[PDB]
Amino acid sequence: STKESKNEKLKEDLEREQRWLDEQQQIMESLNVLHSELKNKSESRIFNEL
Amino acid sequence: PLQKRLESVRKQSSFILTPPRRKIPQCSQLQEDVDPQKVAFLLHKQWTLYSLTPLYKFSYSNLKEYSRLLNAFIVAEKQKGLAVEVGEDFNIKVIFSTLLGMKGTQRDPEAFLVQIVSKSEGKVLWTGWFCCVFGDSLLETVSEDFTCLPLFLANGAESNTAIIGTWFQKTFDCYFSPLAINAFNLSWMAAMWTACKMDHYVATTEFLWSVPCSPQSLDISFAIHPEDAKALWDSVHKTPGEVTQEEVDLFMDCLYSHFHRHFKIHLSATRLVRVSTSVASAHTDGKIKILCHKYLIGVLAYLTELAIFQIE
Amino acid sequence: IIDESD
Amino acid sequence: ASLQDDALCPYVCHLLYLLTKKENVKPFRVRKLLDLQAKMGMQPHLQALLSLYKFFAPALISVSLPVKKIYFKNSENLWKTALLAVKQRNRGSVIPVLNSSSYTKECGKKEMSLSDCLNRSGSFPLEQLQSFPQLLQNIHCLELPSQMGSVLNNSLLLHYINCVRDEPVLLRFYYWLSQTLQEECIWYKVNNYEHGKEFTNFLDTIIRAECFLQEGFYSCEAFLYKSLPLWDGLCCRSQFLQLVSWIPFSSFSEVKPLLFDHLAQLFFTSTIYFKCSVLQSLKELLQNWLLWLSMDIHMTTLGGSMNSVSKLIHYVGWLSTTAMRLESNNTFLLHFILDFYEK
Amino acid sequence: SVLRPLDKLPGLNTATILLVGTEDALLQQLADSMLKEDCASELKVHLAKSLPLPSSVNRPRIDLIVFVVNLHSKYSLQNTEESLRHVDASFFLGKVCFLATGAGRESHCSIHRHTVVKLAHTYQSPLLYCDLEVEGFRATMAQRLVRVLQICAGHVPGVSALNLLSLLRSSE
Amino acid sequence: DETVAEFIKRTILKIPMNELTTILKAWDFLSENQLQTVNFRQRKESVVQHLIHLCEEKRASISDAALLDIIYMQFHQHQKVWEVFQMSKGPGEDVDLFDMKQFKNSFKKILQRALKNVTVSFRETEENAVWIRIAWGTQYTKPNQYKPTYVVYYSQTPYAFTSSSMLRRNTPLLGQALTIASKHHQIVKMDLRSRYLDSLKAIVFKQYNQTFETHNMDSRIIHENIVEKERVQRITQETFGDYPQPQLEFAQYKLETKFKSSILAEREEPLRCLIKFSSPHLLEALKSLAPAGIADAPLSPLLTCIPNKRMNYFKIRD
Amino acid sequence: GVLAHLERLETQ
Repeated sequence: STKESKNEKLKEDLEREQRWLDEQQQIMESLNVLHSELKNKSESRIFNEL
Repeated sequence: PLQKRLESVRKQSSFILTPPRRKIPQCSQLQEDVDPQKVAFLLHKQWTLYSLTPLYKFSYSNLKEYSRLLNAFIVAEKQKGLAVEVGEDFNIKVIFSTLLGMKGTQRDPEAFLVQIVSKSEGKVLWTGWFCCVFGDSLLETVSEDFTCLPLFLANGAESNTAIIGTWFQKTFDCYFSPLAINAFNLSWMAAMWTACKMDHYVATTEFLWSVPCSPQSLDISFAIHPEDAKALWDSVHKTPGEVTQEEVDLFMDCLYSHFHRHFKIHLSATRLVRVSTSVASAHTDGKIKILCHKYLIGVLAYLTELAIFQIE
Repeated sequence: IIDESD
Repeated sequence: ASLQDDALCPYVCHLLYLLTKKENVKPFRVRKLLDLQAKMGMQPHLQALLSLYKFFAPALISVSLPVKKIYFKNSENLWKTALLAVKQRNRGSVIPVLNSSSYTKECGKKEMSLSDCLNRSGSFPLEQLQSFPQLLQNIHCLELPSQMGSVLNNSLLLHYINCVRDEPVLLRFYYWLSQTLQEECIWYKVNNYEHGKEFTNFLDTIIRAECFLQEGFYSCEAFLYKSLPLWDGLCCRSQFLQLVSWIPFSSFSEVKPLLFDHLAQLFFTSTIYFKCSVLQSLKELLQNWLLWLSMDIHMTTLGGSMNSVSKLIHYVGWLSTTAMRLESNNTFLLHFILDFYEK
Repeated sequence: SVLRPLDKLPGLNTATILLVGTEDALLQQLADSMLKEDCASELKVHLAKSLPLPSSVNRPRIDLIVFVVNLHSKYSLQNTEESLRHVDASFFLGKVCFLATGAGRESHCSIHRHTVVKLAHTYQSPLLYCDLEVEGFRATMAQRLVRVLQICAGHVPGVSALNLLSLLRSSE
Repeated sequence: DETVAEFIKRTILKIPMNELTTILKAWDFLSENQLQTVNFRQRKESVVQHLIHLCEEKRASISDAALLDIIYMQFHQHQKVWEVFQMSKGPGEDVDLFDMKQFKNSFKKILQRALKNVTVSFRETEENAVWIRIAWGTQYTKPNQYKPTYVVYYSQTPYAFTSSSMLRRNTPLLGQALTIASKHHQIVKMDLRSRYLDSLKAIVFKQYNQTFETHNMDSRIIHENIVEKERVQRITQETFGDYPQPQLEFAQYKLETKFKSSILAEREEPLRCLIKFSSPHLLEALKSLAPAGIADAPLSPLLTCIPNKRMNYFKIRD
Repeated sequence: GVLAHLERLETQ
């Protein structure tokens, strides 16, 4: 009986961790793109817009 | 780092090491910056003790806006029906004011007061007091953005305390918790206050005990002349300028034996509840009353370290 | 002695 | 302006409820609504509109409302039956509440900042963050809650604090969580037994939060070190023993008197199910320590680090041998003992 | 008189425990909690206020002694310090245990528990914590104490009291 | 008069709602047929408003207001703390033939001549008692109805119970009035105070003990120290008796004894102390101390001698 | 989980 309970919990944990990994991969790609964009991207100029 | 230093400091709080001894409090002249009319206001009042975690982003520069916003919140809270504008003139008023000369050392933050005044000057309805005296233990572990005021004292109705505490908790992200004094600390206070030298004894010294007897109830009060108690203390005190745990035990044992000789009742089995003397009086529920202006800082320092221990 | 004279 | 006429007042209030945004709330419009309240009293449709105005500009209005009844009557409109056809065509508290950052920000300001004057960047309001794609765009700039304990049950903010390691937020969370745990515990600090189920639910939330983030909080370690001596070993066995698995890696000699001396004394005098439970928890602790150690070598010396895990393994071997002797060679215990050595 | 560990021969499948304390109601409740369950051995519980005991001849040999101290009372602590001077040194080798009550309600406490910690360390014995007024907590302490008693009496092969000394030893 | 109306309204406002009808029935100043006109289902304020109008339509003096006050007082009688007096007489004096009217007249006249303005009322109670209410005044002030004095006098007996509210100013005068009206030479105040007038009465008349002898489990647990427990039980039973203890709530002791314990051996002056005992039911908490283990088997006689000595406040010297 | 299962084995 104990072994059966352990297997059920393992399967549920597996699906949950898979979902978390997917979301975290998306976030990592977003951070990479954002840092790349920012890296790609004084009194005289400031006085001009005013 | 500060987070690691906090962790280490808490984890070396083990029970292998013996607790230390304490110096006899010394009468100190009040600082010049201290305002006599406020000090006279603080004495002879019954306060309720709380402990408080550090306030996040509290500024001393803008107290007027704090007072105005708290006034609007209090006014709107009492009448749960209808809305309230912020800048109007209401039935009651709230004032933020700063005490001076109440800090133990130059590192401690300044104390301040919050009052509810019923304008009709006005008459004070509720007052709360934030202070930190000798708090170098807590200040080391906390960053710059916070303010450390571990002790809070309230005088007035509890229904107003709940409202003010709710506002502070929501605004500065702090946690209010009641502070209690057990029999162990209260019997130390008795001896330390008896050790202090007083020119004139305004009031007698009294102890209150609670007897546990199932369904029944009982209280015993023990009052004794201050000069007699001073002689009894001078009988057992042999360490110059310091109070030791053995001396406190002997001082309590003398009273226990004196009571048992007459009444055949073991006062050791009971629970000490209240201690009152010529300098202050205290209750286990967390209430303090201060009668002597010379020994204010010592009482505040004891209570401050007690509150510091409760949050760390 | 319980002083009864008060 | 239609709010003036009494005939249209309830319906205009419903319409203004949906259109209202931050730019629409202005101080002079705030005075008009208060004036209408004096003339007509406590109208339910006005109370809803005023609350929406307070949320956008808390520095102007203060309303406390009793408790949620439906303020706008949900009467069946004339086109409700037709909407069904159109819909067919279309078809075919212990934890603080979430509130925006405290409005003492700015507060008394002499003038607007130069960056604000030039309309440079800003922050993302907390109310707008409601979907994961919205979180992806604005992860770098966010508005934190007024009380940091509200992050516990919000999944989108957990992704933010998964990678921050900022100090003030850590301190705020530390103080809130430590005080809460101290106050809510069962055998410690006034021995409260009424919470019973509430404490279990809170502990489950904490455990589920630290399974994500792949580490444990600092408050939990202090709570275990303080409350372990007074524990009886049965009150909250599952959650208490699941908190032990998330203890940060440290030298075995240092944490031995703090944790394992109490665990062993509770171990040798208890039932067999307690023994199996602690073997399970120690196996999970070993797996977590190994997982965190392996990534470091890709990046105390390594020789020092292996000594700690070897001492832990030898300690649990000693535990297992004595436990087998005490239990008279029960096979149910031997299964767990071999489960440990499989890892 | 001085109590001795191995004065009398053991009985057949029998274990005896002695509880020493000032609160009689707590002792009675603890004895009932210990005796309610069913075990393989035969159990006997003796209740006493302090040592030395009144003289008797029919007393069977004592296997384990538990000193229970109330943290809300100085009287109990003084009583236990007095009682500790009437047991021979041979009897502290894994056959004495200290039980402390009342640490749950800190506001009532008259004794700093550094005191009981230092006392237990001085006499080389374990220190246990339990709030005996709560029945749910008392039930599990009764079973733990029964298991220790069975170990001390010699009813588990390969483990004796002197061995139990090393199992329960504190690092510092 | 408006003063009597205000007095009656205040007295009625004091009365609890559920028992107002019984008080009104006992007072029976208002006609019975008038009572059912008023309805007691409605608000308390409306009832008192109506009752004021009914009692104002009829002529209401101050005497009937005082009578209502006495009637209300003897129902509660635990709102005040009482004290006891004792009167003594000469050896050769003969037993008197008590007359109520003469007692009333004498107690009237003494107060009437010593002061000038004073109101005294009488309510002859069943079971051989008298209730008196006195409003104090002088030559140049009208009587003060806010602070009256109540005294319960048991005829044919030396005892009278009085309430301590404002009697401090005119204590000797009331003592003289009581000792003259009842034909007694001397009077003294017993040092025994309580809030339970019936317990005071039972102690003073010493009738709290009314029992007269006439002919017409889990054997595994072993309890050592059993003989000590049975002995302490026997001693407690002997010392505290077997009757229900009279209910007190307070006891005070004043100590002026020397300290005798190396410590203050050279000192020759007494150690000055004052201690008090307070309990909802004293003498019942004390009875349970020894079995619980907080006191020794025989308590000191100072604690077990309250009802026998009729004493509540003590003074002890070396 | 296994820990809750051991708890409910204890309960019986």
